[PDB]
Amino acid sequence: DTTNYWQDWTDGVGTVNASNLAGGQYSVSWTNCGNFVVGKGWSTGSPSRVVNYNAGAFSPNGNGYLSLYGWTRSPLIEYYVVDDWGSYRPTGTYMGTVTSDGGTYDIYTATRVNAPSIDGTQTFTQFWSVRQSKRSIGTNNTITFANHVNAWKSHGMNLGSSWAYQIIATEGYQSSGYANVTVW
Repeated sequence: DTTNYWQDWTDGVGTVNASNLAGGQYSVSWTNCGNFVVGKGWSTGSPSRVVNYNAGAFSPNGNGYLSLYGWTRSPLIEYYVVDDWGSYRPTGTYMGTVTSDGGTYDIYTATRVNAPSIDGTQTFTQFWSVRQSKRSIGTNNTITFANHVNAWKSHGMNLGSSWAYQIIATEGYQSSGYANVTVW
């Protein structure tokens, strides 16, 4: 189940240089970005996928995230399993916790109103698992996504029936930084 998909999306604000390197590896350098989502993974997500990564570097100067990230449709859901962040730890409405792969994660919901999405301007829902402390960087890290899917289900956070991409994403917001990550 090695990676099959490369994502290099930016809103075109500031400079985001993303490199599609061999296999599951990518890098990104950014200066004064708006928003971007870069990473590697799978063009069709699975609720049972076991994802592995090693972030050789993850050094946001300000707001960036390193997450398992993807979308469903029917309904439209943007989801995150956040292992590392910079200056800002993302939150929403608290639902409970899930303990997986050595971490305890807070579970949040949020609504995004007429906001940017995979289908342009849409009102959609976010499902979050946010680690309570930053995960180690430069280590081989597993995200057992079924644990998060099943924890989310227990709070009525059911994913949509149509799966879009599923990646280990570096995301920045009004920040600068560097990352270098290998996914498998």
